[PDB]
Amino acid sequence: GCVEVDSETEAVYGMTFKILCISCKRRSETNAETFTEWTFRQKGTEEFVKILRYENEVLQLEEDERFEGRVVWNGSRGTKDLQDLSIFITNVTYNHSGDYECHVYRLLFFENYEHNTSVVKKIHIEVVDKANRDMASIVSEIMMYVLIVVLTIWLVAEMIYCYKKIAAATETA
Amino acid sequence: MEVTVPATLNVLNGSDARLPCTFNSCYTVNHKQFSLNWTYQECNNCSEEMFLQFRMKIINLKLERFQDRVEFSGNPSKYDVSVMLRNVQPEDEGIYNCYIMNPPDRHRGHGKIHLQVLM
Amino acid sequence: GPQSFVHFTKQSLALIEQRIAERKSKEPKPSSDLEAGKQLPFIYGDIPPGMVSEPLEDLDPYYADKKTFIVLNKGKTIFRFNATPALYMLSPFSPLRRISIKILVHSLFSMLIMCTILTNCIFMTMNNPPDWTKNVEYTFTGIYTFESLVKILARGFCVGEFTFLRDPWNWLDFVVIVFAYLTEFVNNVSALRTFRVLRALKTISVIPGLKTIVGALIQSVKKLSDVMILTVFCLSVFALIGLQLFMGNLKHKCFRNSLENNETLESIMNTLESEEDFRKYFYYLEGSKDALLCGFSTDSGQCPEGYTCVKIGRNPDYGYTSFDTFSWAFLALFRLMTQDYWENLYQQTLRAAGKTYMIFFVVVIFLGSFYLINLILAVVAMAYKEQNQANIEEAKQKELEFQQMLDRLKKEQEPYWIKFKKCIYFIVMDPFVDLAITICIVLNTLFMAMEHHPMTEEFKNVLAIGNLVFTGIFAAEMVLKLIAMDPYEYFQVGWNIFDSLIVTLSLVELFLADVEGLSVLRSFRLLRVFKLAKSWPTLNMLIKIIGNSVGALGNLTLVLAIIVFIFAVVGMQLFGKSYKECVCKINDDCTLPRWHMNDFFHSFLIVFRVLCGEWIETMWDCMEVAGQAMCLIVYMMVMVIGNLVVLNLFLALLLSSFSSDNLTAIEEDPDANNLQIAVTRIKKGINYVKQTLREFILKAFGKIWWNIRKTCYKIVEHSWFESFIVLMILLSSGALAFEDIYIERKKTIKIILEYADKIFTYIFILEMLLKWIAYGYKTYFTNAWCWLDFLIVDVSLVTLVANTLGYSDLGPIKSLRTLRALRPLRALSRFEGMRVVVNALIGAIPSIMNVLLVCLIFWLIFSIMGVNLFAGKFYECINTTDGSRFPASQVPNRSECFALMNVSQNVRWKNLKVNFDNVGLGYLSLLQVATFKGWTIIMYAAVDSVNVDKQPKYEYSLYMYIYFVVFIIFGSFFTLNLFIGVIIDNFNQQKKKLGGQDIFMTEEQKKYYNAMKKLGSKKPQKPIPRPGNKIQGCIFDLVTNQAFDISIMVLICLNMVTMMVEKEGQSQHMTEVLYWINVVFIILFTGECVLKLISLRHYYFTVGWNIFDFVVVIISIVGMFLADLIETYFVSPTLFRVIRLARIGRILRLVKGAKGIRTLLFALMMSLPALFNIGLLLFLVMFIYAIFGMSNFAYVKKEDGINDMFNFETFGNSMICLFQITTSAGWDGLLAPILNSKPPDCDPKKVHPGSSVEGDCGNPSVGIFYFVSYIIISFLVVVNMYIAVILENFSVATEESTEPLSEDDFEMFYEVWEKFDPDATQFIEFSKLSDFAAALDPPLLIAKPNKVQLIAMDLPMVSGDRIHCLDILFAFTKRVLGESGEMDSLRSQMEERFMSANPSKVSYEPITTTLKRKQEDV
Ligand SMILES: CC(C)CCC[C@@H](C)[C@H]1CC[C@H]2[C@@H]3CC=C4C[C@@H](OC(=O)CCC(=O)O)CC[C@]4(C)[C@H]3CC[C@]12C
Ligand SMILES: CC(C)CCC[C@@H](C)[C@H]1CC[C@H]2[C@@H]3CC=C4C[C@@H](OC(=O)CCC(=O)O)CC[C@]4(C)[C@H]3CC[C@]12C
Ligand SMILES: CC(C)CCC[C@@H](C)[C@H]1CC[C@H]2[C@@H]3CC=C4C[C@@H](OC(=O)CCC(=O)O)CC[C@]4(C)[C@H]3CC[C@]12C
Ligand SMILES: *[C@@H]1O[C@H](CO)[C@@H](O[C@@H]2O[C@H](CO)[C@@H](O)[C@H](O)[C@H]2NC(C)=O)[C@H](O)[C@H]1NC(C)=O
Ligand SMILES: *[C@@H]1O[C@H](CO)[C@@H](O[C@@H]2O[C@H](CO)[C@@H](O)[C@H](O)[C@H]2NC(C)=O)[C@H](O)[C@H]1NC(C)=O
Ligand SMILES: NC1=N[C@H](O)[C@H]2[C@H]3O[C@]4(O)O[C@@H]([C@@H](O)[C@@]2(N1)[C@@H]4O)[C@]3(O)CO
Ligand SMILES: *[C@@H]1O[C@H](CO)[C@@H](O)[C@H](O)[C@H]1NC(C)=O
Ligand SMILES: *[C@@H]1O[C@H](CO)[C@@H](O)[C@H](O)[C@H]1NC(C)=O
Ligand SMILES: *[C@@H]1O[C@H](CO)[C@@H](O)[C@H](O)[C@H]1NC(C)=O
Ligand SMILES: *[C@@H]1O[C@H](CO)[C@@H](O)[C@H](O)[C@H]1NC(C)=O
Ligand SMILES: *[C@@H]1O[C@H](CO)[C@@H](O)[C@H](O)[C@H]1NC(C)=O
Ligand SMILES: *[C@@H]1O[C@H](CO)[C@@H](O)[C@H](O)[C@H]1NC(C)=O
Repeated sequence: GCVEVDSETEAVYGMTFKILCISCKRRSETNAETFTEWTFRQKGTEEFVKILRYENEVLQLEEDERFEGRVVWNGSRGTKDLQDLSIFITNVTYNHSGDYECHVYRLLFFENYEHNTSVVKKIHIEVVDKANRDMASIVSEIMMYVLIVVLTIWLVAEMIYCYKKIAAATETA
Repeated sequence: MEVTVPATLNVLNGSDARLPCTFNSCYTVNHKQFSLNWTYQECNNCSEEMFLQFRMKIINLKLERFQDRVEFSGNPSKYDVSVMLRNVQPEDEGIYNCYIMNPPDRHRGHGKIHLQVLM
Repeated sequence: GPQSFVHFTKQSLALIEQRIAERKSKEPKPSSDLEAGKQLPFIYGDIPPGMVSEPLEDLDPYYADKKTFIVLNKGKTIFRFNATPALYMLSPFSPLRRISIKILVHSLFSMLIMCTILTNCIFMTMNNPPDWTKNVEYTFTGIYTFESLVKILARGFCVGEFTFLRDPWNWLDFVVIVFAYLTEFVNNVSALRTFRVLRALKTISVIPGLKTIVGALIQSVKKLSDVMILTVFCLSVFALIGLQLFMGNLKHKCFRNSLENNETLESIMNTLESEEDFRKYFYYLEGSKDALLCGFSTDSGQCPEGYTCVKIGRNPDYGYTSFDTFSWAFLALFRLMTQDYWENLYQQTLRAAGKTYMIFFVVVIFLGSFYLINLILAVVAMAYKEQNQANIEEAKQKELEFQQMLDRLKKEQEPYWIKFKKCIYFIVMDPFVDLAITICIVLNTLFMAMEHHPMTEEFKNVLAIGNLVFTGIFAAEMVLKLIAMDPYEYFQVGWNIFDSLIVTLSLVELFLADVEGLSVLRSFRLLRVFKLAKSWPTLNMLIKIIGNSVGALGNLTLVLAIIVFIFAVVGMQLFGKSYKECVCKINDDCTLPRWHMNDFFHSFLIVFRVLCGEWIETMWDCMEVAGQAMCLIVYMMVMVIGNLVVLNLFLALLLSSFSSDNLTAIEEDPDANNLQIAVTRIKKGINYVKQTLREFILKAFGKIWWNIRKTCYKIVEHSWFESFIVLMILLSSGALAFEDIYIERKKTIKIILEYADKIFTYIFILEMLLKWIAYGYKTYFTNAWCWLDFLIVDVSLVTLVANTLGYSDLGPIKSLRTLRALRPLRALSRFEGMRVVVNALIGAIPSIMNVLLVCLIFWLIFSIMGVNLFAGKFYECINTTDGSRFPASQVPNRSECFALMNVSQNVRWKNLKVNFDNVGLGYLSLLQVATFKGWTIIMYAAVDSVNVDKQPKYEYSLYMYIYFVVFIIFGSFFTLNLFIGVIIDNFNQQKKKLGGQDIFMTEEQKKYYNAMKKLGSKKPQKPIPRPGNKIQGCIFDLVTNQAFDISIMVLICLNMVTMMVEKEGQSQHMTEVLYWINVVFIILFTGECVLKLISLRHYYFTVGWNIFDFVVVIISIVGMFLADLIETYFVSPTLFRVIRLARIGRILRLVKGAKGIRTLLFALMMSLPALFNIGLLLFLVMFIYAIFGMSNFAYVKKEDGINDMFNFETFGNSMICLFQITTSAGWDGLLAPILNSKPPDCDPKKVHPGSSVEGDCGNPSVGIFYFVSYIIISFLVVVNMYIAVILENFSVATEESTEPLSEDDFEMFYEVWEKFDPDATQFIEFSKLSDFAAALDPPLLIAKPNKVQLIAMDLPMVSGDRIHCLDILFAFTKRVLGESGEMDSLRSQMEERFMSANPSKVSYEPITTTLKRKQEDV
């Protein structure tokens, strides 16, 4: 079951990073022959230059010294019906901050019909120096601790209330 | 195949003679496969002359004996393969046959009309 | 007059004549027991041998005056006649007429006709008889003419009253004789031969007892009128709804975008007509005959790229599945009502129009299908029970009448071999030998069961020796008893015959070198456990049921059979040739399909299949080959009549058996059960051994704590605490609906839920701690609910600890994580509704388990037989590309299949994946056959079986269909009877225990139920006062006339007929016309409202029906205005149709007049609360199963039933699939893709982009448990419980004639008491009782003679022949009021209020009663 997820937008310097590009098909049962290009412009420029082309089952890499090496296909394996075009950078540098493009060209096959189709996916990547914990996670954890504490305090309070009243009614009889 | 025709058709000389022929074939009429041959013989033991045929479409053979007086007058999709003989002449008297194949229906149909020309 | 027998003479005839004439000139019911056709009363004793079979004078006095004469047979059978000259030609003494009457009532003559009928029936079933059979046909018609004549030559044609044509049954054979001679001289020949099938019907008028049964069936039908009307009404309303919502939706197809030659859609759609053509433009899904559907919404099915959704072409299923016109919509909804292949229509509709409309199907299935079917069941059961209570009453009262008349007749009359035989007979000890042989046979069976397909030679030979030693023991025990008894003694008990047959078959199969299908008898030997007496009560229940089926209710079974035969032969006569000829319509190879009517056998199979609930698919093919009309007529008749007779038989068996066991009495077995004797013996023995071993072993050798407890106990019972906990439960359960295959996309929510899980765990742990502190362990762990919550929180805590510690993903921990799906179970202890339903279900689990066990043994027999017949015979060498079983001309055996695999590529020698390879898969296949879901595929594989490794051939067996027919008849019919029966007999004991109260309603709901039942009252209020303003008075006296309401009703019917005439793509002109007609109708009814509102000024809102009328007027006007407003300002098709839906309200007013439909709908309204609780429980279970599914089957392959939509991937899709199979529809389709678990079927290394899970194979054990458990739970709840609910609410409603009322007139009782008891001692004499009861006024008046009624009231009597005043008072008030429940409630108050006023108990001791005292006198 193909599920179109989207990539992360922050890579940690000096590490490796997997860019996502998942382009499902409308109907899973049809046959396809997918091939894909990727293009990227380093932040601070306006020109999408090609970097890699994955065709058949062999990846072809351009001579962009930013990506000479350091890049490996991590999409689908030996199928010719790719349906997943993620790539994987190794040894992330600072030059890899910019806008990435994932062109998907897919030729569908029918009874007496062949419809080439195209879909483009755009990704924006920023390289940082230290992995920042996402705001959602920190906010959620803080709210969790807060909820735990407030519920505990409510209970303690209720108990002391009912407890003093119960001790009173105990001493009355 | 049930083919409905009048066994005898009596027509006045000079009038138009519709030779009615319908056939009860359950299968739908596929014009790319349906076959009709309308032949004419003078007697039961005489030679048949094909004068109209539905092969893909209506083919009128324009036999000299009929001049240009033969017309198709049916509708195959409605199971009607009738023909029209305009301005009937005495020499038109004889036997006319409607042959019908409606694939994939197995059986071939045959209607036979004895046309008589009255004064 | 035991000696009143007189030959009909001429002089006596003249006497009768003159007598009737004189009486008429001067100017009662006949004795039904002397009616002709019955048997002569024994009081007449034997007949003189000279009087039998001779014209005798009439015995009945009622006919003694009329002109008649009676003749009796040698079987004491009364035969009335007419003494008028037959055709004014023959006297009752004419020799011709004399011998005519002689032979007509002759035993040989009657039997002759039966044999003729039977052999003619046998002849009818040959599709293409040889020529000579024409002579036999002439023989048949000659015999029929002869028998008809001899009857006319006795009773005359119409010249009298007891005449041939008088009995309607003679009309049949009369018109048969007519056809018999019209058909040969004067001449559609396939439609005339069928008419002779009425000769088959002729059996009903010859077999003794069939006329009675068909009369019973007719009387049962005549009571189904209102239900049929209501069914038509609901189907029509829902059909208008469907016509509004889905009109022209099923025409959607995915049309390709890029077209060549500058062509458009129209230029194409009129130039192609063939499958291979439509496959070039529309998208067809690999092996389908229809184009794939689509939709414009976002939740509809998608088209691939290069294909756009468009509305064109024909509907699916040759065009017979559609909501285009009203007739097709009505057909589709009738199909939804009976749930025949509904799931396919369900899927098609949801694909075209979107998932949301699921709501439509939900309501139709619950409110329509389930409700109307149960209504039919209830009415049929009620009619049957009424008529059968009447019949048993008549039988018993006439047996007492026979006793009375018998008493009236009585009062009017007033060497070494022998001693050795006796030395062996010692060992016939019932509690020893019988037990021993029962044990061995059970072992044998188990040993046989171990049979399975791929077997080593060792296992085989071992089994063989086992069947040798068991045969030996059985034969050995046979001959011993054979000699200790001898034939007269031995051959009287049925089981001795059983065992004899068993050992004979065993030995004959022992010697025979050859193997035969007698293995079946081998397997049957297991029936021996039936010889285990009543001790197992349910097995005796099953055998008694079968006996009643072939015993008491035998005539009904026979009728079903005849009916099936008649329908099979009429179908064969009408449709056979058509199937043979125009075959290439319903098949692509011009070969007969799997189901047809070309010969008698397959026709019978089709009829049997229809009765089993599947009728639509065969009908489609029939409609294609024959004409629509004829086919519809035949199948509709079959459907209705066959299902009616099926329900009658089912309910007869059920009711008879269970209510009789309710009514039966002492049945202690003649012989103490050997088992019981032995068990006492073995229990005594084991206790003795216990005591001896015990003896052998002995001889060989401070306040703060209570404050805390009280406080926390005050906490966990406050309302706030429970409400908060329930809120937490709902939140925690809903948080499970988000973990689907798309959770990875939505990252935030993922993290939020991951964190909230910890909060929920902490809260529930705190709650459990408080529970412990407040209740303590002894109070806590003795609750079921607290145990459940403890287990759930335990698994959550374990998942948590492991996770935090860090060794998560340690194998089984990941599997244990899936138990989070149980968290919803914490809601069962919170909602009182689910609690009561669950309680009832648990209370019933014992009985369920007993009947389940009984079924498991019985199914074991069929499973072993199937293993013997079909083990490993289902393999086939198919072409994997298109799934075609290779022709078997090539590839004859398995060896060649492998050769082709070597040579070719896409061929594969595959099994069936649900088969009879062993007893487990045997059980599974039998379940699929018993639910009729999935069977077809199993059966076809079966009838094609050749041998173990040989390639199957097309219908090489063709007769194993018999095996499946038999298994259905027993294991799916009788067992369902027993199942349903025990669960309804148990749901009545639960009801009885709590004082006859609804076991499915909580307290608040019981109060609401009583208050709502108080609505079906008949309290007449005052009609509105006529206003004084004559300008309003005229309108008033007009609006309240009955003609006004009649005219309004016919207006509503006309509006309905107007709504019906809509259809797909009608016209513009017709559209405008219909619009203006709707406008006119709106104006008219608005008019009635206004007029009412000017006459009934403020009384128009005192009737709920008038409120409904006001509401529908408002709604209709708003709908019209808003519809035109939308049509102008905006554009929205779906919304426009949804808003036009409002005009249906004007149709719902039709129920206001139908005084019979209101009753049934009131019953539904009564039952709504219980259905609500059951629906809650069902929804909870559905929720739980959905979460497991999403956890487990989210990644299985897409094979069948699992498709793009209808998968288990999200929560919506899972709930949809679960709702589908709640009615068990197509559950085999869902199960099939789970069962594959090895390559090349699946791949355990699938990648699944966007997820870390690998593989697409499911776990067969998990899936089997899942689906089997689910359909069993659904059957346990939504079927049985629903039925029970409605089967009681319907009764309650249809009791409406209720209220019994009268006032305290007792003062008149005391005014009369003083004149006979002047001293006010509260006592009177028995002699004075006869006149006191004659001095009271009505209704307590007892007229002369009071004595006969006064003694039947068995008043208690005090010493001195005196009776108390309260005794006679209660006796008289009972006579007017009857045996009511308040009658005993009042007496408790009347006796207590007297005990409080008169403490002198000594003067009240009763010594005798009036009924006893009169027996002392006599
Ligand atoms: C009373 C219960 C228990 C059994 C009822 C059985 C009937 C439903 C069967 C027996 C006779 C059958 C009928 C035999 C003859 C005909 C005539 C047939 O019409 C024609 O043959 C027309 C021929 C022509 O037009 O040339 C349509 C089926 C029908 C009604 C059959 C319908 C099904 C029938 C009525
Ligand atoms: C080790 C600590 C942390 C937890 C201890 C929990 C126990 C106190 C709970 C768990 C199992 C419960 C027991 C489950 C079973 C029984 C048997 C029960 O007795 C019977 O059921 C008799 C039935 C019969 O005689 O037919 C008495 C309660 C008792 C001891 C329960 C007492 C409370 C127990 C021991
Ligand atoms: C932890 C896993 C691996 C095993 C779990 C086993 C439990 C499900 C079994 C063992 C003890 C059984 C319990 C023993 C005692 C009871 C109390 C019983 O209720 C009563 O006896 C009420 C008696 C009364 O009211 O007089 C209900 C069944 C129940 C919960 C049993 C339910 C099934 C239990 C919990
Ligand atoms: C599907 O689309 C791709 C991309 O538009 C096609 O690739 C192009 O091929 C043409 C020659 O036919 C080249 O001139 C372009 O430069 C290619 N574009 C790129 C950037 O790849 C591809 O041929 C199409 N596939 C089919 C089967 O038609
Ligand atoms: C399996 O089925 C396919 C399709 O029905 C077969 O392929 C066909 O082979 C015939 C020759 O026998 C050709 O005329 C067709 O054009 C083929 N069709 C397709 C779609 O390929 C195939 O031969 C079958 N396999 C075997 C072993 O018989
Ligand atoms: N009325 C039916 N209910 C079943 O759900 C249907 C499925 O099962 C069955 O055996 O074959 C197909 C169809 O004919 C069925 N008919 C047969 O039962 C089926 O769609 C796939 O098998
Ligand atoms: C992708 O590439 C990396 C680097 O070679 C490799 O280690 C990893 O296993 C690959 N992952 C997948 C999903 O193929
Ligand atoms: C990345 O590459 C640089 C340049 O060679 C090197 O200094 C550094 O150690 C590398 N880091 C990793 C994690 O491989
Ligand atoms: C990074 O890119 C800059 C140009 O923007 C180039 O001058 C530099 O050499 C690059 N560094 C590496 C390590 O490739
Ligand atoms: C097809 O389109 C062309 C436009 O270039 C037009 O000239 C031609 O007539 C069209 N053919 C038909 C059959 O309409
Ligand atoms: C299979 O069929 C072939 C026919 O060519 C035959 O030779 C062979 O013996 C058969 N297999 C068996 C097991 O008999
Ligand atoms: C064909 O199959 C056999 C095994 O049954 C194998 O030994 C042989 O080498 C195979 N030959 C081919 C053509 O692959």
